Amino acid sequence: MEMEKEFEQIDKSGSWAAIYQDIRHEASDFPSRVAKLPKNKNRNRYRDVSPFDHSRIKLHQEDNDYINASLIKMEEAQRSYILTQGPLPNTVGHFWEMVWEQKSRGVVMLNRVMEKGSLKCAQYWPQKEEKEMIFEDTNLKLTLISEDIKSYYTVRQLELENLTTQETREILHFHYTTWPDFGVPESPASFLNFLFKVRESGSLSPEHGPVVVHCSAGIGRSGTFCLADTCLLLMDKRKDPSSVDIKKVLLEMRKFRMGLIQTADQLRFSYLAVIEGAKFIMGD
Repeated sequence: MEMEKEFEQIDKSGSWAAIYQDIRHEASDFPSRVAKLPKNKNRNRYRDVSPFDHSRIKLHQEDNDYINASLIKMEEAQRSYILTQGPLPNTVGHFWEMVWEQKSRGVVMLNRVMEKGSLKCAQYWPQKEEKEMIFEDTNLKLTLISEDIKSYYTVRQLELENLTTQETREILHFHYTTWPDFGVPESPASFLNFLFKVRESGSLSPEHGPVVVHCSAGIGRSGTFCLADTCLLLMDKRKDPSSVDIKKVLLEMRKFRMGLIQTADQLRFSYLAVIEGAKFIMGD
């Protein structure tokens, strides 16, 4: 069923809450035993959001290999993503260790450091060229190279140095700064423009490790980003684009991380973004 007609059907009948609860009921449940070990309690932002054991990213250290991060591997679309929580005061060094070890080119941030008067993640990158950051627990140095501030997003060029080997790499930071404190955006136009800027940079392409994407919990806004990207790519690849079923793609992604898409409003917004984005994919 053409999702656009499915969309109007759900909208006229006002059944978004019912659709979303069906997804929650059918979603996978896999163990997350490592996330729940007592030694890891200060590595998790939220008690109820954990990576599954089978898909979690492992840090390359014998001490404690745990980080709240999951590998979403989309086999038909030939795309992979790492979805993670906003870094905590005690995990900023782990976060950059993961970016280094997984050979990522880009980091996608969908939240502000402070929202609703409260801290939603650590200030984990440097704000001035001449004031670099050193992460002593993981032996990394991070320097701000340049910053481009636009009306709906900011793009930063960063230099990450492995102090053990003195190798350096360029990391691109894509920061969507205008998601509202409550609800979802009224129009998907600026979110789609942002997605296309990330694509154009190479950060989503197979010559690099997976993009790292996060918000505060790494499931809601972050889930919207990867769901929209994968659905638009599948519409490009298939003979019949109307065969792409967004609910089925979402359930596939929930095999790899729990809770993706947190509200019925986020589900509706994801539909809107794919419907409007397809009016470029099919040619427009």
